[PDB]
Amino acid sequence: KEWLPVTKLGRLVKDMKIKSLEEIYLFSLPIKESEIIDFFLGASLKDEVLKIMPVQKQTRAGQRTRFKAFVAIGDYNGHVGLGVKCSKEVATAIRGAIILAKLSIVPVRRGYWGNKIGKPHTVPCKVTGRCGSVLVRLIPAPRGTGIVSAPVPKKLLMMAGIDDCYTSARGCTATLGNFAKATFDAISKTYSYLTPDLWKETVFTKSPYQEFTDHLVKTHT
Amino acid sequence: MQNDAGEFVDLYVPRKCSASNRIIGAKDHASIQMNVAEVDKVTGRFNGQFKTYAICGAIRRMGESDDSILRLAKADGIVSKNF
Amino acid sequence: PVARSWVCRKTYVTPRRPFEKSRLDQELKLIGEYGLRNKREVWRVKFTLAKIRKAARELLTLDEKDPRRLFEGNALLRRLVRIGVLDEGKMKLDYILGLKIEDFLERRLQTQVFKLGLAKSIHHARVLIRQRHIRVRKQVVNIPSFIVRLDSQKHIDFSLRSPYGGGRPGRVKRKNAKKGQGGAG
Amino acid sequence: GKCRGLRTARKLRSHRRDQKWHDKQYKKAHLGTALKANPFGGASHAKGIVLEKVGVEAKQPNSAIRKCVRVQLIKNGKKITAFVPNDGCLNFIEENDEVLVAGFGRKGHAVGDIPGVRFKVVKVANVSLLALYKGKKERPR
RNA sequence: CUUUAAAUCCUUUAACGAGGAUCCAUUGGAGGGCAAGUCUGGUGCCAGCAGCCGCGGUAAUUCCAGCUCCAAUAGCGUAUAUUAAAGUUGCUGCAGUUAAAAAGCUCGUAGUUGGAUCUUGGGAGCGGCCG
Repeated sequence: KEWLPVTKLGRLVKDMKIKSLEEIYLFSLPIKESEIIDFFLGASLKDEVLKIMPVQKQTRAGQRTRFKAFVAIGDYNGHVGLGVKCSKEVATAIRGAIILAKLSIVPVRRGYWGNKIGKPHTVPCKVTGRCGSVLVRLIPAPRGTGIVSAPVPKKLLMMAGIDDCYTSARGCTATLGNFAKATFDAISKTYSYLTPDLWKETVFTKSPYQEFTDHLVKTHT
Repeated sequence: MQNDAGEFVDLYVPRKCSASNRIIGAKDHASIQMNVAEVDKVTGRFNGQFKTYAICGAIRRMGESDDSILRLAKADGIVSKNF
Repeated sequence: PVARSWVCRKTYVTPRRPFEKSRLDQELKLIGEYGLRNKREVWRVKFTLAKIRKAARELLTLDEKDPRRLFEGNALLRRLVRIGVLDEGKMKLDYILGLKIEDFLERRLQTQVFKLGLAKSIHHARVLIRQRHIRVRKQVVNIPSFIVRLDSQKHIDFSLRSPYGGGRPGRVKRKNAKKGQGGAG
Repeated sequence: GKCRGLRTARKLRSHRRDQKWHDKQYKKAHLGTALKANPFGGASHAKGIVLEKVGVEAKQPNSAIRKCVRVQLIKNGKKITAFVPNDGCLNFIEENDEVLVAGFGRKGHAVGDIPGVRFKVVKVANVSLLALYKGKKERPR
């Protein structure tokens, strides 16, 4: 019944020699086991399906129809992710989309609007993100403004944790897949944006492999 | 980031390329953290300490990672000045 | 040419999205918790809160130590304190942006009357208020939307001309007593 | 915007006014011929007199013959058509009666499967059609 | 009573005045857009509904009626003129290879836009390089 990891990162996270996934993000280690997020992020992770688009292909055996599911999962504290999976059965498609959304989550950072008092409440800068022909930009807002946007991006942002923000979209917002991918790309670049606050030189902490090789050389052969 | 007191609200500080001075994102698998070991001058031996480098994925993708590593090793004092 | 007023002003704005689930859920929850007749009152509260917020933002978007900014901010903060939302330790302009609609509704006459411990239910408090049963500082109050102040808080009770605060009974007790007396003779 | 000179405002304004004038909705709303061709003439409602009752066919594969009224206006004498909205309300309208005609709601455009009809009947013999349907009122006789 | 040129209206106070408190609250909807029935009975491309897609061919969640249900509630629906949505008039701020669109090409008067370079430092001082 106990989870059996595949890669050695799974061994490290299961053996409790690691403390958090923040340094996992810091070292940009790819994640392949979807249960690592479950181990780290517990019952605070909530998922909600967006829409079901039945894609239909035609062959000599007549029309062939299968379903592709869009779901967004992430705790309400800074981690958000999106998943897309297509399967013959709708239920298995939902499960696959949930697994893929759990596998890929990007932490987001929040900032202040002028008066740097309290906890962060809004996007630090005017981030942007474009995929296909959908362009979504996020603008910081003062406290209590809320999330002014379409229902789906509002749901995604409030799932992420950014309570105050201004939005502006352009293109075919009807296509939910492209619009959701664009608003995820816009929110996934909030960390990857050099701010004069982070001009300090970075000290290179030793990689987890270089420090726990003495254990990984004897756990798995 | 700061506040009334001075504590930090950013939940993690990201890395930063030692060559292009560009930070490394979470979902950037092309980034490389390279470790280079130095050699004692007395005889030539491994001591135990090392020097750590970091190169963003863009530099390697464009193809200038080796030159950046060479420059870093020359500046630190590994590669001979005359070369 | 007539000596008239010609001054009128609305007090609410209808939400742009007509049929939303979360908006209706929050409005219904607020009405149920605080006993409101319709969505117009929560809309008017939202409108006045938005006006206060935009005024605070307009004052804040200027430089520090500007005499107009200081004067208007001090006046508005004193008004908010004497209304009864903010506290004595929170007298900064940026704290205006962190107010809640529940903070404005909790200062309503109806909910305050229900809370102070003289009415069974909040609907009972509202129906007592509407039928002219209790007074506010030697003045009979009638409307539950009476925004209670801070100093005018400890001097509200039943009225002298009320059957509950001590006075001549109402319309049913006297009729029942008359019926009993007539039955007795 | 292409011309970005600090002293280029007249050229920009002239180009903008030309491109606004050559449009469609602005041209419709700022030319007298569109209002001249309008049967009402910019009015929301207009009374008329019934000439004869006519039926019309459908357009899409929606076969159902629908009945209208050939109404002649009063202000200008224009002869137009008018759909009777509700079910079996054609019997309520007799010949040569005072009828109030209003547009359907798509700004002088054919709607649905009814070709060439842009209007509808709202009042007949100074009595509302809704009241005549629900039976709240009764047509004078 | 009071107000008022005299009155009505508002407030005050007597005497009455509610249990199914019959002292009885309507307007458009229940396929999607857009909150709310694979309910029941009726006609069967007819009658009709429908701003758009479309619903009706003998099991209609969309037509005609009953119960139930959702929205604003002394208010609600419809037509018109107009504004934001329109980054579909784009000054901020739109497009021109293939979806609408670069004159066949060049010269050229108005209009518009125009390369670099002419000014600098010290003296004393309020003070912990600079306020």
